[PDB]
Amino acid sequence: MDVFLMIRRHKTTIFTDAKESSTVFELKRIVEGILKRPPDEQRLYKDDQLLDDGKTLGECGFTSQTARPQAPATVGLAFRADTFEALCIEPFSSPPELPDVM
Amino acid sequence: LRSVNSREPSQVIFCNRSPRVVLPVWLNFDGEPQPYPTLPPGTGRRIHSYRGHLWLFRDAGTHDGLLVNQTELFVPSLNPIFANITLPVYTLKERCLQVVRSLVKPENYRRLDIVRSLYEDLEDHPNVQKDLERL
Amino acid sequence: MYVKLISSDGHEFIVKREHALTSGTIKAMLSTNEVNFREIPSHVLSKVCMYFTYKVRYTNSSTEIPEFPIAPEIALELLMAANFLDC
Repeated sequence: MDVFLMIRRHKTTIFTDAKESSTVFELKRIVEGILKRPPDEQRLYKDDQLLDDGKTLGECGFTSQTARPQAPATVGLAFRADTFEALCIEPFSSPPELPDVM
Repeated sequence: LRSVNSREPSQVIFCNRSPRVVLPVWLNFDGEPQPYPTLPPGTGRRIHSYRGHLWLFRDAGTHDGLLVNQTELFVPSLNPIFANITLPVYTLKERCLQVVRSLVKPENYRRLDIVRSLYEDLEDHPNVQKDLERL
Repeated sequence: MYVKLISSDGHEFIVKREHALTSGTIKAMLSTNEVNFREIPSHVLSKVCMYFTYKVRYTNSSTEIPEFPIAPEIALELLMAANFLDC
């Protein structure tokens, strides 16, 4: 079963997919291939909750029903540089006022 | 592009796999579109038709095009035959037009702040007569 | 394998190359596997990327396809982006 994700840190957002059965660590390996940073220098969060390497995305509640392709689930990403930064995700820009018409 | 007059009965089920109110459309023997009563999104209906007759299906409120067994036209064959009415994967442009069309009245299309081209694109509503010409 | 689409406000969206090539326009911009969109903001480009994942999954699948959601506040700018990127 595919789960569809946005891995987000700062102004970075990775769109990828994975299996419910794959693990947080395996998700970190995917982050490694893209941002070129090792797993031990990554922390992954579901909201403010720190995710453990051995747990499957399904157990962390990334499921086919909530991580859909048109509506992906957010996974927070935090790096360490010998200390880990706090988890920070910069929000997307805000839409303009809805025009008188709509 | 019209219904064959086989007079060979064929029973069909209109399965609406879509969030839209579906308007089924029968193309009579002269090629003219015949509107039938509408199907609410998750609902069903058993229909009496005939082999070789021609059917297409549209959003009953906006005439947006829908699929039936992954094509545009459905022809009852020898027997009931299942007609699965789905959403297509619309282009992002066309789906954006649907959302904009549903939000502003056609008088005021010209008051929004977008390109020249888009106003002609917003004005060209999906049209059963137009879609038929495509031959 | 991946490319970077950068919004007008500096958000970096990273998607698979195959997804990005569904736009002819992006294929043209890519021939750094990066593309800078000086007129498409973050709340539009993220929706664009969601559409890639949605188009690739539901093209050729017959499993029942869901509505692609577009919030009213986003429709005008998403329309302008979709029109410019031909998608």
